[PDB]
Amino acid sequence: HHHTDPMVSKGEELFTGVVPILVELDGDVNGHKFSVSGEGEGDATYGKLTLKFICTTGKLPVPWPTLVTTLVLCFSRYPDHMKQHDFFKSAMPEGYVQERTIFFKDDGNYKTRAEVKFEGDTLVNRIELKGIDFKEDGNILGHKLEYNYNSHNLYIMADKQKNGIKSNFKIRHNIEDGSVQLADHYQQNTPIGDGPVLLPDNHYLSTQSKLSKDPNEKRDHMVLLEFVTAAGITLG
Repeated sequence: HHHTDPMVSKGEELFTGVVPILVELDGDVNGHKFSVSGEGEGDATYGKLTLKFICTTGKLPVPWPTLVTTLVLCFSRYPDHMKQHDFFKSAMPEGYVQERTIFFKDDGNYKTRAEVKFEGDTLVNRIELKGIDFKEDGNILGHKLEYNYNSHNLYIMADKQKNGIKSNFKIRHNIEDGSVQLADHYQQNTPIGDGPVLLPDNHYLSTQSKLSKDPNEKRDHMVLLEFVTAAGITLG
């Protein structure tokens, strides 16, 4: 948190120690309305997130794995030599908008808009999700995805004209028959505040996600362990 750049110091300062997280999603997929509420904690020092999500409207009409990317990259571990490149922390506490279109190959798309900001000491992720053009027989509304996730690298590019970042990446979801469902993500992030942000050189976030269940939980839910580390700029 002792850094030579006071702009870095201000961001690092806010993410020193364990930060409580609240997640709120309102969704509509092919006219199925649903809400998700999430709580847990982030430790940017280790790039570690632990979250439990509950569907507060009853049964989730889509498989949990499809919402992992939607349901907080400000908890990524940036190596010391890369902290000038951390757009996500530099946007805080006023926060950032995260907008995505997710194309499910041979199926529907998700459109998502999220505000990620601090309410007091709490980091909040407030999401609107719209899904259209899904098949009723398909892998998503048909619940044919396995309850698991895989290692994945995001490439991060600056958008100088938007004072933000953009990324374009593929998620592979395991289908129960051994096949895969591809999900093409398009992502843009823009600051909420008017102050300056750090615009990064091209680099990547390495992600690792583990899904589990709370054996005592009767509500429809997901437990999520994520590790996210930045890489791809060398020190020497």
